[PDB]
Amino acid sequence: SNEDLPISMENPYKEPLKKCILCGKHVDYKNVQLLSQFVSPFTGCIYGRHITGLCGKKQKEITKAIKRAQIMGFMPVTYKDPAYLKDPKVCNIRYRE
Amino acid sequence: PRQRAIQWGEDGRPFHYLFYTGKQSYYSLMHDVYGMLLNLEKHQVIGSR
Amino acid sequence: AKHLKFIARTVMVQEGNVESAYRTLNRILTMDGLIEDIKHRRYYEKPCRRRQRESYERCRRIYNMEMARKINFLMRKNRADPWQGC
Amino acid sequence: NVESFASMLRHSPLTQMGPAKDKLVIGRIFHIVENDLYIDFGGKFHCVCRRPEVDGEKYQKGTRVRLRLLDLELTSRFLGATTDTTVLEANAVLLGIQES
Amino acid sequence: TKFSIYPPIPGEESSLRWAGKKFEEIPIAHIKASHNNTQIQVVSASNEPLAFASCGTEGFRNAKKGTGIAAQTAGIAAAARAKQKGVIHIRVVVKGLGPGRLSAMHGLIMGGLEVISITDNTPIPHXGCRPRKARKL
Amino acid sequence: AGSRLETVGSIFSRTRDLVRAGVLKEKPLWFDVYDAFPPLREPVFQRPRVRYGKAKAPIQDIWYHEDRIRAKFYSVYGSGQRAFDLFNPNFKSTCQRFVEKYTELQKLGETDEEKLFVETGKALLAEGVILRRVG
RNA sequence: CCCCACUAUGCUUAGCCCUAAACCUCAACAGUUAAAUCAACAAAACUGCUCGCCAGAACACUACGAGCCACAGCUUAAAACUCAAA
Ligand code: FES
Ligand SMILES: [K+]
Ligand SMILES: [Mg+2]
Ligand SMILES: [Mg+2]
Ligand SMILES: [Mg+2]
Ligand SMILES: [Mg+2]
Ligand SMILES: [Mg+2]
Ligand SMILES: [Mg+2]
Repeated sequence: SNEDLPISMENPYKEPLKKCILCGKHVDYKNVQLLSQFVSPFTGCIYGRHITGLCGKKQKEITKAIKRAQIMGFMPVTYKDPAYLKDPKVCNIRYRE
Repeated sequence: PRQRAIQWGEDGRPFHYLFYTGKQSYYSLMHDVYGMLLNLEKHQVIGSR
Repeated sequence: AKHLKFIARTVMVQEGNVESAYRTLNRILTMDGLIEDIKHRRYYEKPCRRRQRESYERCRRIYNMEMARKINFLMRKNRADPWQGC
Repeated sequence: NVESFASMLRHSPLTQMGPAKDKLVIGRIFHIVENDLYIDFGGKFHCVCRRPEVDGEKYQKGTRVRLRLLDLELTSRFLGATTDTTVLEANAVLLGIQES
Repeated sequence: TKFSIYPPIPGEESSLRWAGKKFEEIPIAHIKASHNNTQIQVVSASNEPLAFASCGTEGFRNAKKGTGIAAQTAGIAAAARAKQKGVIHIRVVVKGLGPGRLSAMHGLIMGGLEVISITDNTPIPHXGCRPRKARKL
Repeated sequence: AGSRLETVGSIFSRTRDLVRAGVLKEKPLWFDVYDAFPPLREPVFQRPRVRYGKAKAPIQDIWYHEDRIRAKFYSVYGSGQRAFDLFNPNFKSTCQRFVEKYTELQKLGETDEEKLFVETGKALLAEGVILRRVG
């Protein structure tokens, strides 16, 4: 018919979907350094996904990993272990003064 | 009292191109003032109230 | 009770400014939800009431976030009138 | 041998550009309101850019400028709406002036 | 060095000192700020009691105990008995959201003590005892 | 005598019918023109309805074979530092110049994709084109 | 209603009891988005198919009968008199 007519296909300019900082990585309850990055320094409260930026799947793995690590003797509950206070701050929460 | 004249002829065609606004005299003035402001751009108290 | 002390919920005072240290601590406990948690725990909230309030709080946040997004989007045109007189 | 519309569209610069996000385009200032510059860049809608602080007086009607496009049309659908709300303007960042 | 609101961690080598004493050696002022009373006890780092004052022990009774000025008076009284025992710097540990939560700390300062840190230890059960039923008012 | 039922038929049908019934003594000035040169669709009020379930609009996305080449070029080399001039109807961007060379080499019998893309970049470099890889 | 004290009770075990505004107040399954979009409100409007259910209000989550570990219980569930509304 006509060579210049549009052709059916999938979007070639489509961009990849977004990924959380932990997409594709195993979350172990023994990796307390990673888990501590998602709890409050002062109170030990687990951050919601709106602060951590994690997706539903990793938000759940982190939560379950934290709860497992806490009661098995790997992680404190009421505060962030001070050893991990100087790790990369990946959470959208501003506290001090 | 001053009476506004008929605004259309025998054929029924209004004289002014803004007749159907209902405010042809007011909107004709706004059109003349707005047009002057345009031409300026292309080119570029005590005793009065 | 079994944890180490003077780590959790602990703020150091700078230059004797105890008021600013207390405000920082109060801000910390507020942001983590501890103040509201303590207050709601003075009297027992019944499960039917807790679910109703949590549902109301979650829906109000969505509506407020969505109403903020609309106002931000529709404030781009707050600039001066470009066609004044027309 | 009359060119068809399908032919015009395939070989149009706007079609050849692809996505508009982060595309450098040349615009032309056609209307100015105080420090608001109205710039057409070949699309459906103009963009509105604030006069840069540096060399602000160099931006006048007819001045051709360089833009980094973000969206050809700013539209969003809000909760409880059957259609999209549009502000009838493009989103672009003014970089500077184009000179030869 | 820049100021850190995080307290020095015991076992690490910090440079902060108060009258030649480390953070772990500074006495502790325990303030219990209840809704109807305020109790203040100053203890040593070894858990030796040094001074005690409360609104009830300062001659306040009934609803007057549940006021800021009553807690402020209790703080001054505890500071006086503690200062006699050699206390200058104290770590403040306040549990409870009563009216004497902040005022009790003011009295400690007016009494001659320097507060180097503030710690909240208000008991928060993680799931615990069922509280009393809501009030109809 | 007339009809303001704008949702009942069209201005033509309502006018034609009232003219037949003798309600309108004279035909309007436009009636004879509409009759001779009617629109493609008779203007009848319709209520726009919302689609539900498995109903989808028939509009199709406009894509071209070269769009695959454009996506890769933007990924590999990014958007050219040269600025698009959408006012000139014959403007050619660095990507379009790449696409034209890529198409020419494909017509010479080459069929591999990864090989047909590397040879195209070399040709442009020989012609003096600046191709700074993004990464 | 407010304050304090305290018991049955809330818990565990083994048996019962079988009721909720047991409510998305939307029966299950399948299909449609074109027709008229549609009393109103809720939760956009409908088709096919099947089971359950309903036929003015009140009497009545009642009486009697029957069944039930239930015995001040539950399920099923009328009538007479009365009204022109509900
Ligand atoms: S986005 Fe992939 S696991 Fe989180
Ligand atoms: K319900
Ligand atoms: Mg239920
Ligand atoms: Mg069924
Ligand atoms: Mg009946
Ligand atoms: Mg019953
Ligand atoms: Mg019965
Ligand atoms: Mg019976």
